[PDB]
Amino acid sequence: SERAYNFNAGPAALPLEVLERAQAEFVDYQHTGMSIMEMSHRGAVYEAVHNEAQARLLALLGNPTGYKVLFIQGGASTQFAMIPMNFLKEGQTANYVMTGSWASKALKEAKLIGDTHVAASSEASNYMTLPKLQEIQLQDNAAYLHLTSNETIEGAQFKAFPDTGSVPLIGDMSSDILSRPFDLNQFGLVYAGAQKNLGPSGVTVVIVREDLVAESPKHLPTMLRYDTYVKNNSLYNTPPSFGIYMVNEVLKWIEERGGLEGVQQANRKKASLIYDAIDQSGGFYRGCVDVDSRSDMNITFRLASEELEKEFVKASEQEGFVGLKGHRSVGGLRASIYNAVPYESCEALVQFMEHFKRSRG
Amino acid sequence: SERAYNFNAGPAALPLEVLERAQAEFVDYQHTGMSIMEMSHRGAVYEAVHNEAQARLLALLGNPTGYKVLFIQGGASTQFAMIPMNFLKEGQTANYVMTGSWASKALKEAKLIGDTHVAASSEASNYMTLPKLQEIQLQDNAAYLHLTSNETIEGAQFKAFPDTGSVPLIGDMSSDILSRPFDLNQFGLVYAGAQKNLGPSGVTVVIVREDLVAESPKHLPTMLRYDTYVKNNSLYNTPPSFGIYMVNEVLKWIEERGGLEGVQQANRKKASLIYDAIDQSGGFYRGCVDVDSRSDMNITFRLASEELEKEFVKASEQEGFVGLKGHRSVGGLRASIYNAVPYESCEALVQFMEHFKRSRG
Ligand SMILES: *Cc1c(COP(=O)(O)O)cnc(C)c1O
Ligand SMILES: *Cc1c(COP(=O)(O)O)cnc(C)c1O
Repeated sequence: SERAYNFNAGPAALPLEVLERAQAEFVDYQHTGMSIMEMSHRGAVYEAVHNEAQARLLALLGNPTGYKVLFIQGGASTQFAMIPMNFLKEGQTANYVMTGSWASKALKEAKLIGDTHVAASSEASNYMTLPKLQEIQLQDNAAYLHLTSNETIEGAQFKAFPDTGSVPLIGDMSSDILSRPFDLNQFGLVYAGAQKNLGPSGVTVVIVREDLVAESPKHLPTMLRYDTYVKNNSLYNTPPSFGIYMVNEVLKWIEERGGLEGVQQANRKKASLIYDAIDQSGGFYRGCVDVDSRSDMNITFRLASEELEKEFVKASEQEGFVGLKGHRSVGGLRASIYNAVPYESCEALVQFMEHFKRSRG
Repeated sequence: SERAYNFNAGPAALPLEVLERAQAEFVDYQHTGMSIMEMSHRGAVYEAVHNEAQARLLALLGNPTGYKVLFIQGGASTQFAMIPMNFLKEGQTANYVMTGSWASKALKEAKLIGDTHVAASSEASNYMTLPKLQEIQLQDNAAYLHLTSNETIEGAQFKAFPDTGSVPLIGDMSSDILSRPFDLNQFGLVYAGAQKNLGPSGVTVVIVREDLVAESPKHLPTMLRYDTYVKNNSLYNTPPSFGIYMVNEVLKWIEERGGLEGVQQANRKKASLIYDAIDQSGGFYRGCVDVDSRSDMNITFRLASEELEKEFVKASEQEGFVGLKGHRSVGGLRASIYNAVPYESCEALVQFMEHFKRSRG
């Protein structure tokens, strides 16, 4: 019954209220004598949940029109392949903004499908300085422009997105979707593994401009065509029904929290406390990206040595913290502070950080 | 009680004991102060569950060696493409045993990838008579022989599998995996969406002979290569962690029910009760498949007219039954009686069949 101070990066914290709600009806959903997990995906009870989740997500975004919410299995990683498979034609280039680890994974899959183009890159800065929007330049034969809204491993995040005109803009928002208002109409496609900022694992949310996916390439595996999901409302085959049920519950909670403006305000407050702890640390803590590139979802920082960082992690685990060790490719520390991470976890972290600084520095 | 008499064909019943166990630790798993849904897929707690599920599955099968249990998203429908993508090379032919609706789906997908051959077919019997194993004719260039162990829509099920020599045998066991002992060594690969007989929707279990997937075709998207899953223990990206946790719980329950021999005996007793009710009804109820093809997982039967079937299903719903109308492509009725469907549901069904009959025909 004490809750861990959970800073896991993915899967990650869920709202305690959502866990309590789901637990209470886990065996018997609405006196039907079945769990939601045991019901037909083509029955009216599940279909209501499946359709409600889509409607609530669009409503959180201000009810843009012309977009379909799809639920696809396979994680954001499968979208790295499915996007160029569906949109990259011979003679075109899949254009990427290269901001760090997840942009790199995305470009990797596109290179297997066709020609690609790096439209902008922060590699020269070791991904610490995001490209300004002015630096993004598309090749003329661009099929699309793909960016990563929040680079979960490096701790960098775009505050705004480019206008790409008639080229579809595609965003991997896995680690920041529904953390903040954005205008969906800038995008032809946004996607997110649900387990980062929504919390359930096994479902990827893909929100796509219907006009972009009316006819998918006919040589593709059925399950890798977007029109399979559009034409069948993500029910062509059995969906991840418990995951979608849990997404529905999380969307209700976001609405209760004041929608995207409310969670944004709450997350800015959380992030501000922790960045202030780094920025007022006497050099004991240092951030891992430039101030103007800082993420409000994944705060990355370093100590003077790897040995100190190991010590910090170990001590933090003894005090109830989970997940603060940075991803292994980059080291350091990473405090993931997705919507459902409570401010009290962040206050505890800053207190811990003050103690460790005082005793080890 | 209050449990519905759940004959849904997929997603389908879970054991009540599994649902209660999962519910009880849904908010706080083993005093970690997190739900299993909030933990890292690379943390030792989840990794233990992930690895335990594989070990328990293999132990239920008698601990065959040289096989890897993989957890892949996308359902059995994604395996319809992933199998030929990985094993169908130029100059080879993917051979299919064509037994009905799900074999047909599998073959259709393979044709998108490469050359195919129908090695046997029960089309002339409208898939009501399984092909005898001696009817299977491969050509020398066969990449594999794929069969469907249980044809979920038609109600037909193989009791025994062919020896295919050096050609790998692949089985879609979505609707009967772990309902019965079988010798895994006959197979190169077996797969199943978990949602019929292993747990909830959103994980596909793929059990593959390691030597068949040592080197997957390197032109494939990373997520569509089996060696991605083998090399990374199905943790290359975020797995369907709650679904795998639930599969682990179901595997525990199968062992507690006496393992595969125990669930086989239970399911034969369920199936025998319902086949007897059909057979003994003086034609009021009529089994669809020929007797030697009868499935113990999905029992398909007809009344005199579809309107009458509709009446039967509607009458069954006020008695707590769900799921009995047959798939729309074949009509009739279908009692899906996977491992977790209790005998008590089947007894209730047979009593209902008698009461329905009595007022009518
Ligand atoms: C975690 C993550 C991914 C990978 O998601 P999976 O569901 O594990 O495939 C993709 N992009 C970003 C930005 C991520 O944080
Ligand atoms: C349900 C079923 C499938 C399809 O499974 P999905 O997970 O929905 O893709 C495939 N094969 C058989 C035998 C089935 O019963």
